[PDB]
Amino acid sequence: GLTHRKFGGSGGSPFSGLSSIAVRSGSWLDAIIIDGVHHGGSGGNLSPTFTFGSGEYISNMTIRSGDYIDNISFETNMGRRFGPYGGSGGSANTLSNVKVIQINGSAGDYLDSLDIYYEQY
Amino acid sequence: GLTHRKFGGSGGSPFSGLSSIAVRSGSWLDAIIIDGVHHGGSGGNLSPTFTFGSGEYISNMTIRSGDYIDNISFETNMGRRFGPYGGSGGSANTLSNVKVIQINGSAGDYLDSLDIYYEQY
Ligand SMILES: OC[C@H]1O[C@H](O)[C@@H](O)[C@@H](O)[C@@H]1O
Ligand SMILES: OC[C@H]1O[C@H](O)[C@@H](O)[C@@H](O)[C@@H]1O
Repeated sequence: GLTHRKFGGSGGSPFSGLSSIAVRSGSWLDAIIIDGVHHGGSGGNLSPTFTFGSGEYISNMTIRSGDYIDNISFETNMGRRFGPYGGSGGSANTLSNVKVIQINGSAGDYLDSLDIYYEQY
Repeated sequence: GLTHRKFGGSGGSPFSGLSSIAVRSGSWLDAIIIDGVHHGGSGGNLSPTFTFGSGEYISNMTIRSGDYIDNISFETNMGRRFGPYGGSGGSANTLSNVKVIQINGSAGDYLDSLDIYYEQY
């Protein structure tokens, strides 16, 4: 039963807990770095860090994956892009016309899985 | 429509994009710090940073709020606790038997509001 609730008032500027993304990747994903927090191992190469602007969110996302995450790319509502980073194995799946709220997952020395929470438009 | 999708396999240790929380607070909340990213102003006192364990999430949460956020406390599924931090004003609202996925909000010099995304069990 996924849902959300607002608390408090109407002032201020909006912000998101999903502030920046980087990855370590080779032929698959070694790690995802979320808001500077490292999730995964130390292999592969480190990508640049994508920092979302105010009012910017992931609107499209392509993940190549098998038993492990092989490739990530995304696009934002402002027309900016991240990736593709990773390899060409696994199967591709796309989220289209979304707003990504959160990225959880599972990682060891490599990135096993991602759980993407989002609104579908 | 709020939903989620899983990509990848079953290995590794679970993690969350929402990996640590701290606040600045006096009589109300000046800021919330999510994964080290500062959201709000410089007033009040800095709380310690709660860092979630793998597979640990907010299961219960009490927020005191009015037109601004007044107080935050939460408990995790592992029995650990954060807060209460803040003042005693506003009205209290509780999320019970949940799994918090994301904390967004709105802030200027203080914490105006929070948008809490969560699973309701
Ligand atoms: O991504 C998995 C693996 O792919 C490549 O072989 C290299 O870049 C490694 O360092 C990396 O760990
Ligand atoms: O909480 C709002 C306000 O409360 C108190 O008066 C002080 O601790 C301030 O520094 C703080 O900004």
